[PDB]
Amino acid sequence: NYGYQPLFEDRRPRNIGDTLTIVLQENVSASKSSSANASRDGKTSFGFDTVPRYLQGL
Amino acid sequence: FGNSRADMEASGGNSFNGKGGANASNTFSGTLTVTVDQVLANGNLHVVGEKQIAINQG
Ligand SMILES: CCCCCCCCCCCCCCCC(=O)O[C@H](CCCCCCCCCCC)CC(=O)N[C@H]1[C@@H](OP(=O)(O)O)O[C@H](CO[C@@H]2O[C@H](CO)[C@@H](OP(=O)(O)O)[C@H](OC(=O)C[C@@H](CCCCCCCCCCC)OC(=O)CCCCCCCCCCCCC)[C@H]2NC(=O)C[C@@H](CCCCCCCCCCC)OC(=O)CCCCCCCCCCC)[C@@H](O)[C@@H]1OC(=O)C[C@H](O)CCCCCCCCCCC
Ligand SMILES: O=C(O)[C@H]1C[C@@H](O)[C@@H](O)[C@@H]([C@H](O)CO)O1
Repeated sequence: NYGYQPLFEDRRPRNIGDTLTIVLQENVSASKSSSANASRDGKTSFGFDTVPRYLQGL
Repeated sequence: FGNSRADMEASGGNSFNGKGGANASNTFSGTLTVTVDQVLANGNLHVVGEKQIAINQG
């Protein structure tokens, strides 16, 4: 090979045949949450158990 | 009031309770290298990137 080569550079790959080292160190994490609620409660009462003579009509 | 004509007794109740709620959370803790798609008029860059990983069986 007659190609020029720098002395002080970091010897990065530059041509087709050059080799490079890859450190994967891949780490991905995704999360998703959702919630919903709805509560309704009702309860009504009414009773005499004793009615006046004048109110017995109703 | 000689008889129970005036004797009176009555009770009544009405209770109502309603509730509602909702939640929504999401998280993402990755790192992805993207490539510029185009340069906008103001200098903003449109970036698009994709990464495919085949650990095993998918
Ligand atoms: C937002 C506000 C808007 C305004 C709303 C207006 C009022 C909106 C309307 C509210 C009133 C409900 C109407 C109920 C009667 C009715 O029409 O709808 C019925 C179906 C229900 C539909 C209702 C959906 C509304 C939908 C909701 C709408 C809400 C908006 C059909 C029906 O008719 N069913 C019917 C049938 O059943 P059957 O199907 O099986 O056959 O026959 C059987 C057997 O009949 C009985 O026989 C007895 C002997 O056996 C006999 O006694 P005896 O003496 O003879 O012995 C006895 O005679 C008697 O009472 C003898 C005598 C009693 C006097 C004692 C003193 C009481 C004073 C008491 C004083 C009251 C004080 C308020 O009378 C009366 O003078 C009654 C008083 C009149 C007051 C007038 C108000 C002046 C304003 C005074 C104002 C005061 C100012 C401070 C006989 N009674 C009857 O005939 C029935 C009727 C005869 C009518 C002739 C009298 C002149 C009416 C003249 C005009 C009336 C027009 C309305 O009386 C009533 O109650 C009428 C009540 C009217 C109150 C309106 C208030 C307006 C405020 C004004 C406000 C604007 C009944 O049991 C059964 O009726 C019953 O069960 C009813 C039960 O009792 C009573 C439960 C009441 C609980 C509250 C409701 C709770 C319900 C809640 C859930 C929905
Ligand atoms: O003075 C009246 O009017 C009464 C007194 C009570 O006894 C009452 O209940 C009624 C009865 O129904 C008569 O049979 O008479």
